[PDB]
Amino acid sequence: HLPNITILATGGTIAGVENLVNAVPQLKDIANVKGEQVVNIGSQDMNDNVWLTLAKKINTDCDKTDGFVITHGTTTMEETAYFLDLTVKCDKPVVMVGAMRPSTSMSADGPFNLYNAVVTAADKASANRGVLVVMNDTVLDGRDVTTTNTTDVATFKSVNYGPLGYIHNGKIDYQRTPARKHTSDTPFDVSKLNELPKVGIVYNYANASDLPAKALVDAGYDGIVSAGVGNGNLYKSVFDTLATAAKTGTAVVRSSRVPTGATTQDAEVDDAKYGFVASGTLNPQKARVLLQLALTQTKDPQQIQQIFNQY
Amino acid sequence: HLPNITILATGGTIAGNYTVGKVGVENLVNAVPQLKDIANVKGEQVVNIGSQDMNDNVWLTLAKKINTDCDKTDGFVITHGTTTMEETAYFLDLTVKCDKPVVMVGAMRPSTSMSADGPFNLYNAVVTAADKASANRGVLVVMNDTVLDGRDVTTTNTTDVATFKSVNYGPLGYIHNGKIDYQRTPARKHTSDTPFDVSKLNELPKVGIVYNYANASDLPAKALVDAGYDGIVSAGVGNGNLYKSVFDTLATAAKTGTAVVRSSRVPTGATTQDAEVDDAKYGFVASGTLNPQKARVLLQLALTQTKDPQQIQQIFNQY
Amino acid sequence: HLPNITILATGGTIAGVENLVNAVPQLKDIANVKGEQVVNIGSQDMNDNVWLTLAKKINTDCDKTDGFVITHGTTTMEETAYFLDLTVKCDKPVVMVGAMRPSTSMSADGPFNLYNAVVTAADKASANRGVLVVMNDTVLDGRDVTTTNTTDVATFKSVNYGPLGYIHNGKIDYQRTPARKHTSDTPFDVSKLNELPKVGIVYNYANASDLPAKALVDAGYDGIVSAGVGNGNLYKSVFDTLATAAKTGTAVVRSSRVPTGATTQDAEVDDAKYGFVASGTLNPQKARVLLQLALTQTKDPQQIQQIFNQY
Amino acid sequence: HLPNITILATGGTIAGNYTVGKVGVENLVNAVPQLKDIANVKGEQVVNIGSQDMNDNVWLTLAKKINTDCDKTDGFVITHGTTTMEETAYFLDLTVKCDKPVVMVGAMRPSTSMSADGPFNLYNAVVTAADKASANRGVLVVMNDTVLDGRDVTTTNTTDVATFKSVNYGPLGYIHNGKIDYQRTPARKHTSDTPFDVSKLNELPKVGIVYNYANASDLPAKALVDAGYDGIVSAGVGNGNLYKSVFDTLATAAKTGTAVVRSSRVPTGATTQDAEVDDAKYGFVASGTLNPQKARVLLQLALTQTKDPQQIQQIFNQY
Repeated sequence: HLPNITILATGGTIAGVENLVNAVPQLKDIANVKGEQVVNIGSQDMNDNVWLTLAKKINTDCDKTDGFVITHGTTTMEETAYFLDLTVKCDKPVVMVGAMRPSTSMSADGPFNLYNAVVTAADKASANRGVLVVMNDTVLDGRDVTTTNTTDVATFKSVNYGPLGYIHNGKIDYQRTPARKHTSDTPFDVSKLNELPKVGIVYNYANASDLPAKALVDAGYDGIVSAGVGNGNLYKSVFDTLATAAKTGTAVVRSSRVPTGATTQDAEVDDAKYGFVASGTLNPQKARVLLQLALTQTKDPQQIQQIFNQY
Repeated sequence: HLPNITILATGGTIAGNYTVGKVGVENLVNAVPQLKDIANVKGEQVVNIGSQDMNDNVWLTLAKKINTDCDKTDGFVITHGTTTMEETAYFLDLTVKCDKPVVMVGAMRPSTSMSADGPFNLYNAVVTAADKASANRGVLVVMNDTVLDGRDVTTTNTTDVATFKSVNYGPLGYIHNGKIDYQRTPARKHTSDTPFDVSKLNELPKVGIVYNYANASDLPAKALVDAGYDGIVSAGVGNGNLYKSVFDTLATAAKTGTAVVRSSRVPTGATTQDAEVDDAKYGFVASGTLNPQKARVLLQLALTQTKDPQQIQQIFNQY
Repeated sequence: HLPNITILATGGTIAGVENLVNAVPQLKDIANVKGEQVVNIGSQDMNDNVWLTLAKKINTDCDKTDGFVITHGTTTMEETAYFLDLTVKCDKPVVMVGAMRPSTSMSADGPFNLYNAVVTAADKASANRGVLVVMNDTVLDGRDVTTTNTTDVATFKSVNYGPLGYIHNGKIDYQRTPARKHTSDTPFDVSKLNELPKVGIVYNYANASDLPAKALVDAGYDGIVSAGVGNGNLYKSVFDTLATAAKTGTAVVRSSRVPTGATTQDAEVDDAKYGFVASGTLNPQKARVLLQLALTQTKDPQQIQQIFNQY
Repeated sequence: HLPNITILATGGTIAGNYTVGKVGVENLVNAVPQLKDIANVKGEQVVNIGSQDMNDNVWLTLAKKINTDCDKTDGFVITHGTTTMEETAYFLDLTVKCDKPVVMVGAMRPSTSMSADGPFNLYNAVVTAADKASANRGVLVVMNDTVLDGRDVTTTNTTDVATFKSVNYGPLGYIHNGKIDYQRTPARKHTSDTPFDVSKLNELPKVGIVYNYANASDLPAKALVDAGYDGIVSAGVGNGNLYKSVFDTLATAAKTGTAVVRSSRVPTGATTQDAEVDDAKYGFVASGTLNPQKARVLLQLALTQTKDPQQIQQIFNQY
């Protein structure tokens, strides 16, 4: 008997969604595959609406299948994978997958990527590891996974703590598992939410303008993430505006433009004095995901920093 | 006789039996006696700010200083914080007309901490500035025993002493026992080969940076447009793509004469011309391998020469 | 009250062994530190004798202390760390540490490395993770840890599955733990052994000579590890000699000269037909360590391959 | 008109509506029709062996072939297995006298497998060989959309399609939409700049490779010495250090005229001269950034010109 695997498509086909078993016939060797098109967007236009639709669809469909494969554009797959990692309560494998080359282009990466994603979704050993991304023969956790290169087929890496397992000949040797709390160990429950808190991201650099930061504060954003320089440091005029945000009802999280390493609490900036949160290893777009969800439960920066310290 | 090397300091000491004085750079030199073995060192404290508050006016003061003092010394080392070094290095790479080595240096640990990186990093920067073979390679960054070109160099890790790398095209050479095996030189045009001359400039064109992500707000890109910014750099997703509403604001801006450069939040690889975005229809410029903060430096300088998007693209193709 | 930490020195001082608390006085803030010089060799001369002396000394001294820090030259620290990972039955932190710069050289890395190693040995959270290496603000597992660069202070990486935790301001955020069985979950017991099986390593390349391989076979080695090309492939004349070794009493393990990735069982070479074992992610010098210990229990290649599949 | 490019095949097809013939390289070309868009392609099957059984005689046949046929074509692509490509590429880098592009290519997946890398890799190798800007950069490796110099290129991962990298000095350029932005060229002397001429050679000097590790046996290094090998490369620990008993055998050998090169099992960085080992006392040569298999290629060729350890070191300093 082979596992039942639901492929949820968010966009264009990566090898329509009901044809994938004929476009990649090897799938019939490993699974009984059923396809649903949940939405159809370019990944560069991903949004909160699509996030909620997916977490609700997986949590509702958990009983109907043995595992999920989500097909998704590469540009924001790291964002969607972490949102799902925190909001999904289904304990069955959820595996995200995309393609750095078009399906019609030479040596297209989609077919094998889809095959390997199905392998991962079918593997008993894949349960209880949080939401996964499978790209380039590798199983990565939805928390640390990011894109490292604009075009490379091998772009997706877990740049801080590394991959969970490598896939060879339809087999996974898992050697690691994310200790950070995920899926049904989080208190984030989006079953009844139809919007998320307003969180924007502002960039730091030499002679940075406070205008982006002031635009979000004047819009009344619930949250702002700073893509800091070095260990989450802030250009003076940005630092001034955020200091104002934090004492007037905008949660402020210090992340980093630097691609690897933690932004560490009270090391470069007096977080306690300013009412700021340090993102740790969460890059600015991941720290947005968790800020949004922290803001569904609390606006107390000491409670948001504890959230940033276990999820 | 030993070469004459100037240290130009922009902030704190990265290193440090001697009396501490009021001048940071004078304590620095006493903190690293072995410098006497390789150079006649002279320090000047140009400014004293944290690198997280680096700005246009420090960039103008340094380029002008290096250009003015070129005949006075055999080389320059600049002590600089790590957070924005990659931006200042590229600025100086495009605007220095001196063909003597200009080497930037910093440290990821405090000078007081255990196993402070600053003292050795400074020694290796002076080694580099003293090497006749360092000349005509552009402005350089020397960190963790490695020579990095100012164009491609970036910080990869928030705390690692080894964070500085040329993430696309790799290092120029490695330093062992005070000697450099140079195997590489940047092909993009730099220093006396660029048309950018900052010698009479008081100020630089205004260029802001917007981030793209899921559900991105247009409000940062609108704020820059309403302030009438000369240029905006987009930190795009994947190969420079933009969120729909950010796209919409920047498409309108380009139409009314804002210069728009697509860069990427992705830490390696080119944002390539007309690939994910018809740059020709919109009047956008692709940044190449330049990261958002690096593309800002080139866009500011491009805008001193031209406001035409097609000439700006050819600039982003040559420098 | 502060933890009791035993520093075992194998060689020259990295900041004599009883002075380290005065050379790095910050240690008195985190631990009560006692030093023993177990042996004094250059790490390039490391050997089986020194291995057994250490595992016996730690297993015997486990009751007398809260944790161990071993000071060791960088050239073979990856070898000693895995030997100890497999042979130590003490459940208290054992942390290996060295220095890529001399203690007397400018910006010497030893002091902080020693401090951070003591931090790791003192951390409750460090128990039960196997034998650790702490280099360059990073906690790495003794299985995957290797040197990547001849001179860099940041050389030590876990190149396949990544680090366990990063150390900031005397604090570890552990986010990973090796799933491979270690310490008291292995059957390797060296308490009564005074030598180990004879295992040598032979290199593959274009026009490789069979002479190295034939020298080990004629010496009657218990084991040979091949540093294969690509996915553990063998130059014809090497392949011929090893095929002969395996059917006449020499266990043969296929590793790789390639610095990352597994040598995978029966993918490039018919392991079952030749009586060979595939090393997986174990590089040639690590696969030697585990072959030596597998050979203390069995000479059946199917039993050695199962050993290579869980340790 | 399109450039004329020769494919020289050494084994299996890396790619593959057509009739399959007995000649691998003829099936290869039919398997990648889009080649017609960029080149007039002509294939020759030079040899047919697995790359794990690469040898001196294939290296001699290829260099001689490229050198002989240089006037007949605009460029060369060599199809080669991945396991030893890095060795053949460097051999050809030192012995090709043709200054037209020579591009090596392979594939990490089977041509039959899903998402086979071979077809696109071959297209990108032909693109590279067809680019006038590829010339005078040495023998090249093109894999996963990247141009790598034959000196520094190596395989980093047993299975990854992205395994090939220039791990010390980085890539020469990246390929996007059939176009290469070259930002780098190898400074070490290659091709028509080396003194190695293989045109009359029937065979190469015998050079073996010994591994170092804890408790290393001397028996491999003794076997090579007793066979009277012209040279031995040591895969040292850290910065080329040797286990005591391996040291002992190689010290004795060097004394009786065996050439001894210290390389390292460590996958990046230089093995540096008189640093961890007094090379002057022992008559040893430091390999630099060359890995053991790369140092063997240069040592074999060094030994066609000289057996003096000091001249061999200067060769390891220049090529």
